[PDB]
This record gives sequence, C-alpha cells and structure tokens, in this order.
Amino acid sequence: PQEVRKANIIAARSVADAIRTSLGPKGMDKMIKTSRGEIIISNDGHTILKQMAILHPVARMLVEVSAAQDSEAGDGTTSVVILTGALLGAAERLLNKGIHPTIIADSFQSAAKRSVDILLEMCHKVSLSDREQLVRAASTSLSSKIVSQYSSFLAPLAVDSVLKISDENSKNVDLNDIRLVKKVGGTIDDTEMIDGVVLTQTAIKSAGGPTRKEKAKIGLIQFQISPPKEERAYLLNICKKIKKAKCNVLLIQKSILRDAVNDLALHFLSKLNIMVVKDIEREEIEFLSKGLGCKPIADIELFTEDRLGSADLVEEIDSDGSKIVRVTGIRNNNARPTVSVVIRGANNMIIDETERSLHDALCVIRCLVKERGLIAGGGAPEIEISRRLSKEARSMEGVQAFIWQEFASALEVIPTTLAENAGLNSIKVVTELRSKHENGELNTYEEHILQPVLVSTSAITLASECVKSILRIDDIAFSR
Amino acid sequence: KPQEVRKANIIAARSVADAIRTSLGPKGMDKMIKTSRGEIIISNDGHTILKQMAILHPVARMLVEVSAAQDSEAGDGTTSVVILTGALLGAAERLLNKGIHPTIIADSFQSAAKRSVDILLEMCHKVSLSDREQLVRAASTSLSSKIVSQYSSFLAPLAVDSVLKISDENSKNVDLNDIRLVKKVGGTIDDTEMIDGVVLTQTAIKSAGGPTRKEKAKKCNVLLIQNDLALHFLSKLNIMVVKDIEREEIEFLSKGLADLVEEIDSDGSKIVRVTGIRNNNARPTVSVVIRGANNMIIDETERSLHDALCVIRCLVKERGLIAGGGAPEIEISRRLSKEARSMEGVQAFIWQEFASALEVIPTTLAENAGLNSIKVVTELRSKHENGELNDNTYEEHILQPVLVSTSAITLASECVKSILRIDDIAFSR
Amino acid sequence: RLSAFVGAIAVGDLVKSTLGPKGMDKLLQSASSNTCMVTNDGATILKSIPLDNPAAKVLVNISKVQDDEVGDGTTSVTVLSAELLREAEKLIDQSKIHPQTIIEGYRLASAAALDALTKAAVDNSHDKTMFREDLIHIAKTTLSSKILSQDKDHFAELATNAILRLKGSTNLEHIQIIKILGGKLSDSFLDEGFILAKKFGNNQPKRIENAKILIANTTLDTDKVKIFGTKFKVDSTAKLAQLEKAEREKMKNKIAKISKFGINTFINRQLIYDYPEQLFTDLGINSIEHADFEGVERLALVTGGEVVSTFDEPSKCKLGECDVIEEIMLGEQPFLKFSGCKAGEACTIVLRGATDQTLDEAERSLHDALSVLSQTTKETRTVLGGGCAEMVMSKAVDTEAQNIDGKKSLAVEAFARALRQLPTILADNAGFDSSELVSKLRSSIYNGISTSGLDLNNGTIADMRQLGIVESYKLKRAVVSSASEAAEVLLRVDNIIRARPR
Amino acid sequence: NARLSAFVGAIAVGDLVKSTLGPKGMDKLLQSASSNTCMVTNDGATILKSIPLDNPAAKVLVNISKVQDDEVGDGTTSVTVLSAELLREAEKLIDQSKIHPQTIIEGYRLASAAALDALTKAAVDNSHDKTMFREDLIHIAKTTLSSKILSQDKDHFAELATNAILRLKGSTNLEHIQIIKILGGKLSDSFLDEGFILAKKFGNNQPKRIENAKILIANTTLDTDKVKIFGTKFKVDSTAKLAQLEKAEREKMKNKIAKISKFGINTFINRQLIYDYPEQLFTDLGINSIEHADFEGVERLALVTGGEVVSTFDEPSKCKLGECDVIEEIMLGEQPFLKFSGCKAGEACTIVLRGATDQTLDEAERSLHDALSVLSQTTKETRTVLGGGCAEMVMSKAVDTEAQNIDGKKSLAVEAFARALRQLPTILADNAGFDSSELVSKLRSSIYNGISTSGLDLNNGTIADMRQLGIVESYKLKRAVVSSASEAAEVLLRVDNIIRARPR
Repeated sequence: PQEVRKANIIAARSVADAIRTSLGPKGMDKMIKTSRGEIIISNDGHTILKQMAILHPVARMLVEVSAAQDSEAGDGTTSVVILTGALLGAAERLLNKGIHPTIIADSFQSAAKRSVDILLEMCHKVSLSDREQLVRAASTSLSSKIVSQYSSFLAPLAVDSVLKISDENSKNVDLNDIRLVKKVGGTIDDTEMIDGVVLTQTAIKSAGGPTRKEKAKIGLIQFQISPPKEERAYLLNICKKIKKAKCNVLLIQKSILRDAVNDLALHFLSKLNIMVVKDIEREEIEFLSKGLGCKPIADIELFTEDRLGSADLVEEIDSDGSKIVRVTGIRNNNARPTVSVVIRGANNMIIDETERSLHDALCVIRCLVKERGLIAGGGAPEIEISRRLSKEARSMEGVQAFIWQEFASALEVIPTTLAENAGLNSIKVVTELRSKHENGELNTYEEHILQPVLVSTSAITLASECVKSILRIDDIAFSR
Repeated sequence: KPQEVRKANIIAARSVADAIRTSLGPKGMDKMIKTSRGEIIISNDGHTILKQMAILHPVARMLVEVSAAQDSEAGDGTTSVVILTGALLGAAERLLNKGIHPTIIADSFQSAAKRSVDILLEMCHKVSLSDREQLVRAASTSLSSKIVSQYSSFLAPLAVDSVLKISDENSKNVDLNDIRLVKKVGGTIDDTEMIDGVVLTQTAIKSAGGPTRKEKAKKCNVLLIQNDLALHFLSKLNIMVVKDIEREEIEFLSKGLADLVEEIDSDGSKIVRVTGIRNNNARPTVSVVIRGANNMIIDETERSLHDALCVIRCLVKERGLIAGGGAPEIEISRRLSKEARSMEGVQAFIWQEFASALEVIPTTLAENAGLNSIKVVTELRSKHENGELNDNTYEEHILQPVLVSTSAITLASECVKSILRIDDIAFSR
Repeated sequence: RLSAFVGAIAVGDLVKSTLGPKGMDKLLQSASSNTCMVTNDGATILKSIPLDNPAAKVLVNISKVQDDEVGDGTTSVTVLSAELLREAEKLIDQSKIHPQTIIEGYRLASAAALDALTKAAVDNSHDKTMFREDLIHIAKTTLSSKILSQDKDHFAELATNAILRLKGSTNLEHIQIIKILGGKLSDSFLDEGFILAKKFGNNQPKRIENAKILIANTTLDTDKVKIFGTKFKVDSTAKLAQLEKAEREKMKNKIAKISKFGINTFINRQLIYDYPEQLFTDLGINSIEHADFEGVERLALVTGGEVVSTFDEPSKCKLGECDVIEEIMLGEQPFLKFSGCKAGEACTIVLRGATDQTLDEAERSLHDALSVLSQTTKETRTVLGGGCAEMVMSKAVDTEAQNIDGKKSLAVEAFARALRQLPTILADNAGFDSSELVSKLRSSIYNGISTSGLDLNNGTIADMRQLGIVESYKLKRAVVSSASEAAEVLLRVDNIIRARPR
Repeated sequence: NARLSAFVGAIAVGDLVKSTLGPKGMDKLLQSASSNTCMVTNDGATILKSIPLDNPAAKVLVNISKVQDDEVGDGTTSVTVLSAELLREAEKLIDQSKIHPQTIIEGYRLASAAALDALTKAAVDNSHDKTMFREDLIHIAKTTLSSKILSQDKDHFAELATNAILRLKGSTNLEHIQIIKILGGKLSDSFLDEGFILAKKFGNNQPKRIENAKILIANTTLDTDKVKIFGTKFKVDSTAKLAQLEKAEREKMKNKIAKISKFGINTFINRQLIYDYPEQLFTDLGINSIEHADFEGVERLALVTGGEVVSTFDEPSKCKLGECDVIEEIMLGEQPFLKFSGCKAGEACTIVLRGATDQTLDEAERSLHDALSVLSQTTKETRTVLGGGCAEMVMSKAVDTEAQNIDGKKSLAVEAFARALRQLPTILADNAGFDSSELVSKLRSSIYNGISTSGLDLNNGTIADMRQLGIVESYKLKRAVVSSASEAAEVLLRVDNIIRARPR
C-alpha cells in the first residue's frame, strides 16, 4: 500500500512547493491558462488551486483547507499549503524506517494541541476594551493595498462594527451578515454605517414614485406585479391586500421570467406613498431574512402583518451616480444589530479592491474575538515553537520521540521561504534569528507589523488534520 | 509440474512401441532406417532396429537394454517385449488422471508378474531333456523361417546333441557364448564335424618345417601367439607353432580350455581339431563348424542356428513348453479378470487393466497377418473356454518355449518400473 | 477456484484496513472525479464499486442479511470470511480435503466457540433488584393502543415471569399461546402445564403417574386415505375383508417395538383404530392426538425428546418423561395440565377472551411486548474485547483439534488461525506490532488468565476488566453465524456461473 | 535475489534428491552432453555432486554434505532432505517478517535441545546381556596390544580397560579418564583409581585432609604483580614508594577475596601464586588454596564435578559449583600426589602407569587412547531407537512443549521448527504412494498425549504399532542428521547477500 501513498505525497509535494514560491508579496506569481483562453495572474493560493483543475484526488483537499483557512482565520492560505507539504516531505523518510502512519497521524494531532499552549504563553494578552491596538491592527494591514491616507479613516469604522456584534461568549460570528455594497461614484471619505440594513440596488426612477417614506414596514415578498398572463381591476386587489397590513415597502425578488412592477400600479401606489425596491438578488434573500427578522412570502395569502419588520425612516440619499437607499431603526429585539458598509468611488477598480481589503481587515479583528492576543509574523512564531521542542523531544520515548525532532524541522520551512522571497540568503537570516533568541523573544514591533494568533493556530490545526487524512487512503479504485 | 515431465517421456515411449508393433511376426511391416554414415539397412528384427536407431531420448533407451537382455537370456521375443512394455504405459495414462501414485502401479506389477508365471505353469506341459524326439522337432520348426528347408533336417540333431552333453542336471543358466559357430568358405551344409573338444578360428603354418600334427600335446608341444628363424629353431625340437591368433578368441579360449592334435582339411579349410581335453575345472566346450559355398549361406545359417540354441536354452533352464501365437495370453486375461474381485482398494483395479494389456500381443499377430483385428480376438476367448491349449498350432508345429513368455513379462515389469520412477531429468556433467 | 478464493480477498481488502476506529479509509472515484467522497463505511464501498467478478456478487447478499439484524459489524463479516478463504488455498494443494468436510469442521468449531464465549460473558444485570423491577414498567409502556391497557399490573406481570423463568433461549418457540372463548381477560394466569385444547381416550383414567413420553409420527389406522380409483377383484365378499384383517396382524410388529421401550404415553398426529388402541389398554398406553407441529417440537424440548418419526434400532432412542399428567375441565372444555417435567423450562400464557376479536389482538400485542423483554437479554450484555474474545475462541478450537479424524484435522486447525487474524488486523491499523501482541496473548491465556486482552493505548497486555473495554455479545454471534453461512456456499463452489444483468 | 537463490534455488536442488529418500522413493536420470555416458542411481550425494550448479548458494550445500560422509557416512540423503524442509519453513518466517534470521537461528538452538532430550528417554539399546559383551571386549583389547610394549601382560592391562568403560555410565570422551605416569616403576604394578589425581601438593601448613570441599575456578595473580616494569616512567621521592604502589593494587583484591567467603566454599583454586598476606587470611576464613591447576585438568575437573569455569566474577552468590567429600594428600614415587574423592554423581577413572623411562610412557598413553576409542565406539553403535515415524513425531510434540513459554517474536521461529519435523512422514508417504494428509493427521492425534506406540506402516498403508513389527532405527543416525541439518541451516541464514560465482 506504500506505492499509493508515496505517489500521492510526491504529487502533493510538487504542488506545495509550487505554491511555496508565491508566499509573501514579493513571491513568485503562478500563471494558469484556461482552456477557454482566460489567463489570471495573482499570488493568492486559494485562487490558483481553484482554477488549476487538479485531477489528483488527494491534492484537491488543499482547496477545502484553503477555504476553511480564509473562512476561519482569514489569512495564511499560502502558508497552510507550505506547512502541509512540509509534513509530507518529512514523512518520506518515516516510511523507510518502518513507521506505521497511525503513529505519524496521532503525533501530529498531539503536537498541534501542545503547540497552541506554547504560543499562548509567549503571546501578549490584550483586551477588546482598548481601542489603541484595535485601530493599529487594521491600519497596518492595509499597507498592502492602494489606499494609504484613507486607510486611517476606515480603521475606526471597522473596529466599532465588530465590537458591537462580538459580545463576549459569542465566539465565532457569521460573516454573511456583513454586506459590502460597492457602487460607482462618490469617494472613500464619505461613509455611512447604517446598522439597520443596506440593499444592493437603487429605487424606482420612474414618475410618481415617492422614493422616500417614514415609518414603514419592510418584508420579503416573492410575488410580482404583472398583468394577467380589466388590468387595473386585477392590480387593485393586489394593492388592497397590502394596505390591510399597512406595508409601505415592497421588495420583489429579481427574476428574468416576468417584469417587476407595472406602470399602471405606480399610479395606485403613489397615492398611498408605498415605496417599492426591485431587482433584489437571490443572495440577498437569505441576508434580508436575518437582520430584518422577516420571512419570505411566496403568495398573497401567506402575506401577514406579523412577518413585517419596522423602519423608522426610508429615504434615497442624493449622490453622484449612486442614489443609495438607507434604512435605520429596524427595532428588532430577536435580530442582532449587524453592520453593512457602503463602498463608493469614482473608478470601478477602486470599489473592487476596496471590498477585498475590508475582508481581511474584519477577519484579523474577528480573530481577537475567539482568542485574544497577537503574535508578530516574519518567522517568529514558527521558530519559537522549534526552540521549546528541542529539549522536549528528549523527554519522549519510543517511535514518537523521533517525530518531535522532525516536526520542529518542518516548521523552519515557513521562515526560510520568507527570507528567500526577499532576496536575502535563506540559511544566513535564519541563523541570525536563533542567535539573538537567547536574549530577545518576539523582536518587528517598531516596523508596525502585526499578525493575529488565530492565523498561526489554524495553520497548524488544519495542516495536522490534512496530512492525517492523506495517509488514511491506501488505495484508489474506480467507483461509478 | 513434476508429473507432466514424465508424461512427455511416456508419450515418446509409446511412439517407439507403436513403430516396432508393425514389425511383429514374419508378416510384419519392415522399417527403413537411413544411417548418418550413408548405410541403408532394413529388416523386421526389433533388436537390429533399436540398435541402429540411435535414440537420443533418455527413457526410450531402456527398451534397447531390455531387448539386449531379451536376446541374451531367452533369445526370442525382442519385438514382443517392446509391445508389452508400451501396453503398460498406455494403461498407466488413465491411472495418473485418477490420482494414483506410480509406486502402487510399479509394486502391483511385481505381484502381477509372479502370478502370471504360476498360472502359465499350470497349463504348461512339463517336459524333460531325456527325450530326444521332442528336441529335434523343436529346433526344426525354428529353421522354417529361412531359405534352407530340406537341408535343415540334418541340422536338427547337431544342435540337440551339443546341448545334451553340457546340460547335465540343475545347470540353471547355460551360456551359449561358449558355443561358437565357425564360418568357413567351401563345403556344404550336410558336411559338419562336431569336434567336441574345441575348434579354433585359424589355420596352421604353411611354411617348411612345421609338423602341423602332434600326439599328446599341451615340455610345450603346441603354443599360441597373439620370425621365420623361430619356426626353424622349434622345428628341430618337434614343437608345433600356431600364430596369428585373433584377439577376440583370447577370452574365448581361456574358458573352455590334448590326447591327439591333427589338421584335417575337408576342402580348403586347413583346420586343426582337438579332442579329449579331460579337464576337471573346465567343462566340455563344443564349437559348431558350418561349411558353405556362397557367403549368403553361412551367414543366414549362423542366425538361424543361433536362435535354435536359444530355444533349447530356454528348455534347459525352465522345463515345459507352450503353444505360441498368443494362445496362453487369452486365458491369463480371463483368469485375472475374475480373480480381480478377490483384492481390495486401488490395487484391485490394476488387475483389471493388467489383463487388458496382455491382449495386445495376440491382437497384433492377427493384425499383421491380414486377418480382422477385433474379429479374431473374439474367436480366441470363445474357443479357449471349452478347450485347453488346443488352439490348432500343435498340428502346425508352432511351439514357443515357456521361458520366453516368462522373461517377456518379467523384463516388462522392470522396464515399466524404471520408467515411472523417473520424475525429472537435468543436465549432469 | 482462484476467483472464488483469491478474487474474494481483493473484495475483502477494501474493508480489511477500515475495521476499527483507528482503521484506514478508502477512496471512491468516478469518471468525473469531482463526485468522490472519503468514508470508512464498508457497505457503501462494496455497493458503489461495480464488480465485474461474478463470484464477488455472493458477498453482496451476505451484507444485506447482516444489516437486517443490526447495523453494526457488517465490515467484520467480510473480513472474517476473507480469512477463511485465504487459508483455503493451503486446504487444496498440500491438504486435498473435501470442502464439505471442512465446512462440517467449522460447525463443530463454532459450537465450541459459542459455548466458550457464554461462560466468559458478563452483563450489567448485576443488582437485579433494580433491573427486575424496571422490566414490568417497560411492558406497561408497550400497552398503548392495545386492549391490554385496561389493567397494567396484572397483564404485564404475566409477561415479566414469562422471560426470566425461561433460563434459556428467549425465542417465542418456548412460549405456548392458547386462544379460547367464553371468559374474561382478567382471569388469565400463567401455567407451565402445557395446556392444549383436545383430549385423549374415553374409558382411560385422567391421571397418570410416572409417565414416559415418546414422540413419533405414523399412520396406524387406514392408510391410503383416498380410496377413489381402486379396483377390488375378489371371488367373494368375505375374501375382500381378508386384506384388511391381514394388515391388523402386521400392526403387532410396530406395537412390539413400542412395548419394548416401556412407555405408558404415546404421541400420534393421526388417528388409531380400536384394535391397536385396545391392545394399548392391556399394556397401559395412552395416545395423544392432534399435536400439530409446534406441539411436536415443543414437547421434545420440555421433556428432552426427539422429533424423529422412525426407529433405526431397538432400545436406542431419546426418551422423555413427566411425573404426573392431570386432566381438568374449564370453560366447558377438557384441559391437559402436565406436572413434574424433568428439566422442563417453558411457559404457557392462556388468553381467555370474550370473542374472536380480542384473542387476535392480544396474541399479536403479546409477541411485541415479549420481544422488548427478550431483547434485553441480547442487549447490554457484552464480552471482554481487545483481542480477548478472539483468542479465547482459539482455545476452544484447539480442544476439538485434539481428538479428530484425519480429514477434519487440518480443517479445524485452519479455523483457529483465522480467529487470531482479527486482533492481528486491528493491531496493524493501531500502528503497533501485531505479531508481537498476538503471540504473547496466546501464551498467557493458554495457562490461566482468561480475562487478559490487548491494550491499544499502551501497546501491551492488560486486564480488560480494569480498563473497561467490552464488546457486545450479540455482535459476536451475528458475525460467526453470518461467516459460517457465507463460507458454506463459497467453499462448495467448483465452478462460477455469471449472473444475468438486470 | 540473495535469499531467493538460497531458498528457491536450494529447494529446486533439494527437491531433486527429496523424492529419492527411502527404498520406495523415486529415481532420477543424470544426462550428459553426449547422453551416451549417462547412468541411473538412487544415491543422493552422487546426483548433487555430478550436476553442475551455477548457483553460488547451492555450492555450499555440497561442501556441507561432505561432512556427514567423512564423519559417519550413513544417512547423507536424509540430511539434505531435512535441511531443505528447514528452508521451506524459514522462507515463510522471513517474508512475513523481514527481520535478520539470526534471531530465528537462536530459536532453533532452543528447539534442538528439547528434541535430543525426548529421544533419550525413549531410547533402547542392545547392551542387554552384558556378560556376552564383556567377554568380547577383553578379547578385542588384547588384539590392539600387538606390536606395542604393553603386550608383556595382556590380562592385567585388558582388565583395567574393561572396568574403565562399562563403569562409566555416561560420556565416553577421554576427558573422563585421567592419565598419571611416573618413573622408576613396573608396568605390572599399575592400578585403577576412580579419583582425580594431581601432583605438586599445595601449601605448607595446610591440612592434608579436607571434609566437604568445594571447587571454584578463577584466574588471578595475587603474588608479584606488574611483571614488566621496564619502560614506564617512575617519578618517586623515595625507593620505598615503588613497593607501596604494588600493595595498593593488591589491596583492592580484598573485595574479590571477601566474595570467596560469601560463596560458602572452603577451597579456592588459582593458576598463579598467592602472596603470604592474602594466603594467611585464607586460614582464618577457612579457605584452601590449590595451585598448579594448569588448563586441561581444570576442564576435566569441572565436568566430573558438575561445575563451570570462568576467569572473572560477574556477581556474588551466582555460579555453578561442584563438590567433593574427602581430599587425601599422600606421597608415592618420591613425588607428592593429590587425591580427590567423594564427588557428587562423579563418574571417572584414573589409570596410573609406571614406566622405566620417558620413551615407554609416551608409547603407553598413545596406544591406550587408540585401544579405548575402538571399544567405546560400540557404545554408540548397534544402539537403536523405535522408528517408523514415531521418533520423528516425538521430536515434533517435544517442540510444542517449548511453545508454551516463549518470547513474542521467538514463537513463530520455534513453532516452524516443529512443522519441518512433520514433513518427514509427508515425504515418505508421497514417495511410498500413500496419502500424506490422511496418515500424518491421524499420527499426530494419537501421539499427542500419552500411551502411543503407533508408527508408520507402509505394508498395510495405515498406522500400526512398530514395536510388534520390529521396525527400529539407529540412535546415532538420529543425532547425526539433526546436528548436521541444524548446522547446515545456520550457514545459509547467516549469509545475507550472496554474490554470483564466476561461471566456468
């Protein structure tokens, strides 16, 4: 059964070593040419592995590991692939010594749990009540993006948004409740929190639409205003049943089947001042059902007053090429006060990269919610673990005693790659870090380079179970 | 596959037996063999075929050693022993498919051969060497297969009177190599001299001074040599000299070997005869002298009288005689078929196959004679039930000695045994 | 033979390394390769992979039978059956033993293996005071929607004593149910006297002391019950009755064999003519009629009898007996209550209803109520695991391997090697040396110390009672019974016939 | 391919002579290039040596089989057949392990010891009616005395050799016979003694009688250490400091001397001398010091007394010691002699020959060893054991006894040795034309526990009692084949890699 595992390890090592060159902003970018003729260029490890179309069954597991890496920690998608390949490369000599993979698999899970307690003792304990370290964490993380001076203004906006939804024991917080709506026009300096809710589209631009209403109810309705498929009589009963529940806000799901609102129905809704917002995406159907606490309503009989929300003021903000509608004061005790930030800018390339920049900014802050504290990057946490495992490996006994020595050697691959991608000598820089380790420990602090602890913790945890599941498959057969 | 290697040798051995099977009997089919040296010889004798065949197969060469011992012991049946050997090999083919180990197959042949001899002696009529009327007609029938017929009447008492002097009683094996057939140019068949003392192969000195005759010779009167001045020196001493003694006769004369020594020449022979050796250790060795004009006379006569001495040799070692032509082989197959129920186990089934293997000899005799194969064999089992040894070959003067039928079964049991006991062969040098 | 033996090993190799919590996993890949999945389930891998081997389809139906009983242990059935087929290669070349004789050797080894696990089996039934009290409360919950819900205390009490008092197999074959009319359900009681409806005899007494029961099935009265089609050729009317009178004289041969056994009680399914019955009066032999089928088998279980209807030799047979046979009458019908049955273990619940509708609903509801109580005997009862039970079964096989004939000597010995293969495979997936643990385990249990087992955490031999690692006993019998039936068909296969595709 | 050539290559060659075992075995033809020089024979040693073998592993088996022919010369084919079956079981142990066979080799030594003990209890002999054997032994001994100076008196010398053999009741090796020779005496004055006699009596004031003496073997120098002091740099302020260093080295020996008294022994034996101070302490502790033990006499003493020899002390109160009841010190021939008697289970004898010169002493001792070797050869000769597969199965069940207490990895090594012992009746049944699976199965079940006289009967094709049919085999052949096959298997297993030999 070794011929099946060794073939999968060598195939996975070549993929991990290829992504290893992409670590860091100075790393080597990989090119992928699709069969359709599209060519993409970027250093993202999750994007490369997704568009590579790997036919190797075990190598496809790195996509799921990189997906959970960005979903949980939000950073280290490239580093987790390097650590996965480092354990597979060191496992080549383990099979030659006659070691069964069960001991190899059980030792990685036992070493991953002990490695967390080592990092927590060396980490600096911080609290979320202090806004000094919270602003500096998101501000320095944006130095890799086009925004520079405007990054300091968006730092406190992301801090106050997470602290409200973090609470204490909530631990993991769903990121789907945070919706970034990008629109052409405006600028970065103009921002609105709008904690109630934010839609993805504008309002009716036709004649007769009020576009603004105060003290209205918002609810999800899957119905559509269309002629029979005499016309004003059929549309009269539609608006009459809506008036019974006093619903002044109609949200129609976007569908290419039929139209949204007939022009004859706009004159009827103008007298009652009922605002209608069409072109609601299918992804926003689940989003509006959470923050607003409403329920999707398929038919007209299912429409009730108890399923309708509440809105203090619904108005259309005047802006160049934007016209964004905001809702404030949802007044829902069961639903939590999430945050939806509107992104504005003149160029289309601005609001695009700005949305991706805010994703990593919210994840790093969210890492402090689950586990407080941060550890500076640059190979410091990877080498610090190997320092404690040197004397600890002598206290073990049996086959596992040799695994602790090889586990610390595989951790040195991450700081070695960081020195290679920067042009500096690989071994020379690593020896300078271990030389001063007798005096300094964490010292990178003066350069304003900070990294959360969850990234270094999840990178070891995900890579431990990954390599564990690789050695579990000793045979590959055709099943259909 | 240890057994499949042996099965390949069995199939090759049955192909040799089928080739000799067509040559059985005087009406059999001859075989043309072209030697590598260019010599072209043909004959129906199975001993000469296997000798010049130059068989390269290791197991198939065992038939040559059996045929050599068949002519050395019994003297007859060298062709029939090959057929009987191939019959047991063909019956053993179905035995290997049933999971039977050849040891039981080989061990059962020992009990089957000893039982066949005791059954054959019950129907055989015991004869004694004191009756000279039976030995004359016995050797005369063996001379009917040769061109000489009317002149064979005087050759019958020649071979009978020579054996009876050296037969004595309880002689067991009687070596016929001590009886030498002297072939000389000139004379006729009716002219023969026994000269019971001894007969040499050489003439005497034709030079001057040679006495050529001496009375009371062994003080050396007569000497043998394996110069002209040496003959004149011994001529004054009255010492007879005989030179140019063949190297082949050196071992012959050391075994059989004078009151009177003289040289009697019928026509052109110039041969010296010796009589009255009277030695205590040495017996009375007789050498037969054969005279003839053409070369084809003394040649064909040599092989005819040699087979006649073998038939008499069989009667001396084992008394009794049976009728030839496959007559006793039919009754033996009938008795062993009924007695097969007295046994138990795997060995009981071997007795049934052993009886069917003995019927190939009488079947081949009916095939080579032009008669219907299966029709004549059915008539053998029918007539032999009521009568005993009555089918009529006795009126046709066909007599086969019992020792030939006994040695043919005995040598076949050892030949087939040495075959199946070989489970593999490899290069050894 | 290669496809049925070596070809079946490759099928079992997929579930071989997946046995146990530390076992390996397998991959199921399709043409598109994006639909694949990773799981340790043995039943999913075998059914998903198309099998072109026509001999591999036999093991497919074996896993379906095991899944019906319990959803656990399906993987261990194929693995255990693969070890028996792996050793079957040596059973041909260097052995040359008939395959059915090898199967008969497994039946003798499985009989001693089940008896060895019974003595070493433990249970949580300790402190039965709390266990036996909760048995009546469970039966009351099953009375919902059933007419028996009227009285919970009296009706559930009869079901409680119908289980623990058996002291043996809990199957319904040991419980007799009688449906009668003209009464109330509250008057029902538990009686072991084996009550049945029919009576026997006319002028014979209703009490029999020291009775000898023998079970046989024959027709002694007017055989060939269908007379239509016969042709009677006789010279006179009186000569026609000679054939019937000649049959009566031949009846003495069958009666003499019965009289030599010294039995006062006879069992007959059919009727008996007056003449052979009158001869039983002088000998004091009473015949019971209308025994059906269960009545024939259940009588041999309580009295220790045999179900054979023929006599293969005089004065040799399996005879039963009972102390007292009492015949009473209740509900205007005579009843038969036996007393003093030797080693009798059984119970008979007599359900007396007021109509036919209450009898069918009570019998079907009682079977479901007793099934839950009987399930507690096979549930929660476990045995010592971790190589213990697998090695203990090898000791019982070696006992039968001592005295054996020449044909089954290598067959029984080969079964002991397959029993040690279960802890060998489990030790492989654990990451330790299997040859060292299995070898040291056999030498320890050989002389004393039958409770020892293999510890997967420490990789050594430790006491299973202190560690608390046990495995269910019902799972042990389910795998052995499934492996004995699956290997019985495969070893008998001398040729393979490909199944027709549906 | 290294072990494959020593296994598959050896089995292919081993199976050639395997079917030829026994009179009912198979046969094989040996064919040459010209094919006219061939021959047929049943000899196993001839087939192996005649067939050219290019396998370098098979050439070793030929040299091993030559030892059996030179030492004894009987059962040469049975050694190769048994050695081939050991490779069949060893091949299954390796491929399923892939561990060095030397550990498995150690398991064969423990299993072979139990097999030799099982054959001894069931062994019989023809030594019954020794009255007829003793009369022939004295007549053969007088024949050897011809041409030897011992021929002066045949009756006195042959009588001493008669009581020196039958009274042994044990090993016939010459190490149980002590040869003492002195000058100025007559050959007719020779006597027989059962004691172990030394010369050059030990000690001065030591007593001449010792009761319940113990024997310990050790090698140390307690007197005049530092043999060669030349070449070592000596820096001392005074000359007396040089002798103080030797006293400090001998002072540490007190711990080893204290362990002598802890052994419970009253006598100590040393090859070298002993200084007066450690010798004086032997009197208060009741320790006796024997000198001039040499080497030969040390080995002969430990065997008759059941002791062992060691030059070091591994640990106190652990050793194998002998004993002797009475030690008498006498003087004969103007030389001091020693006498050891009263040994536990002591079996030995001493022949004291008195010659008139040194030439007559060397000729008398050499002629005695050649005369006793011929007479002692009949001890292992004509002695047989019950055959017919019985003794072969007795060795099989004896190995199963060792399979009870065994290590984890050494169980399969010992158990596989019992499987090879059961291959002998399997081969004999196949060569004889019988069913090996049916006979061996019923043969082991009966012999398993107790009261089994059954054996292999080839006449009836079933299992019958061999004691009634009178089927026996020599005991010397049993030990010769097992000892040769055990050493033959060690040579092939101890070779991990086999280089291809140069083809000729």
